[PDB]
Amino acid sequence: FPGQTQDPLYGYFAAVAGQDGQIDADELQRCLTQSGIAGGYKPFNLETCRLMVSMLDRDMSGTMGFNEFKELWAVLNGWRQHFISFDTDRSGTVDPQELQKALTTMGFRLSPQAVNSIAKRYSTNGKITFDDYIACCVKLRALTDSFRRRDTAQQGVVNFPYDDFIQCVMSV
Amino acid sequence: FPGQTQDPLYGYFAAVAGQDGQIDADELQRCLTQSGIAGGYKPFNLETCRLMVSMLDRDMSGTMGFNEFKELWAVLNGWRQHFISFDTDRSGTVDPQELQKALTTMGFRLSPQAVNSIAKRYSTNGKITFDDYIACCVKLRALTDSFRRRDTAQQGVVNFPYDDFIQCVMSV
Ligand SMILES: [Mg+2]
Ligand SMILES: [Mg+2]
Ligand SMILES: [Mg+2]
Ligand SMILES: [Mg+2]
Ligand SMILES: [Mg+2]
Ligand SMILES: [Mg+2]
Ligand SMILES: [Mg+2]
Repeated sequence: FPGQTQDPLYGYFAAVAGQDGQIDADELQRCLTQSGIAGGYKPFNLETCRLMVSMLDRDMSGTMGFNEFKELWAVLNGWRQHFISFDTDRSGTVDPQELQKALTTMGFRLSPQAVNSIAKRYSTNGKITFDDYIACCVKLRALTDSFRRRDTAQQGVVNFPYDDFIQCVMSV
Repeated sequence: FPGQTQDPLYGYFAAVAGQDGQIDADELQRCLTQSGIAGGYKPFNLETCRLMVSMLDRDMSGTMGFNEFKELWAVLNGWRQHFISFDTDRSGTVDPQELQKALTTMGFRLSPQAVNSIAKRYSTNGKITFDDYIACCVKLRALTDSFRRRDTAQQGVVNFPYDDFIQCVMSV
């Protein structure tokens, strides 16, 4: 009984959720905007929301419930902290070098080539929005889990048949 | 030089290109819309255009020049025609079984399982839109190029170190 309280995140979710207690990507975009997790920056774009839904969609419903929303909140905060470290000018954007450190402090060791190829895919006039940073974190997590589960020899090299490579990457 | 003419695509490009002769995804979105490549279908959204830029970004600039735009136009025409052979009444969508026959007619060599996962990734109410079909085609061709390049022995298997895998899959 004692030590219970109203979850402060519940309100944002109930404002957008259907009577079934579920939200889809569009509904997720709205309540994330409301939640202030993107701060003063722009809303997450709809591809970023699709990625976030897919990340937590364990019943393959195309939707999430409130418990998953709270899980998502925890994940997004972890990643946001690394971002606001190196968002030294409060831009809501990081440059490629800043990005490299954020991902580094998260424990990704990526080469300058891997970072540059991430930056160029999501740059907007040479800088990466918080929105695109989050999309990138979601994809990195999924593709890294895909790589790791196939590393039989445990030397950081995976033997990828073509068909498996395609399904694996196209599924994200 | 006889047979020289003004290239009819140059105008669409020159209207949005910077003085450097380059376009980013936003600009490409605009000039593909003007160009009429969609026919009666809806315009491509930004994310599909980012994929397009990435498919032809041989110098990792995050932009495209006019010659690459010219290539892109040819490629899209070919894909649009296959799409239309399965969307006779121009609804703007195609279903999963038709997507499979499209990809095989296209030259993509994919297991029924792989095609299934691709159809599920791009379904919305059991239907694949035109924008999502093109996004799929772009992504398949880019990832298949990256794979082919690492498989000059043509064994259909590539040994991918983690950093190269990431560089490669995050760029598209
Ligand atoms: Mg679900
Ligand atoms: Mg900054
Ligand atoms: Mg002419
Ligand atoms: Mg721009
Ligand atoms: Mg035209
Ligand atoms: Mg380029
Ligand atoms: Mg039909």
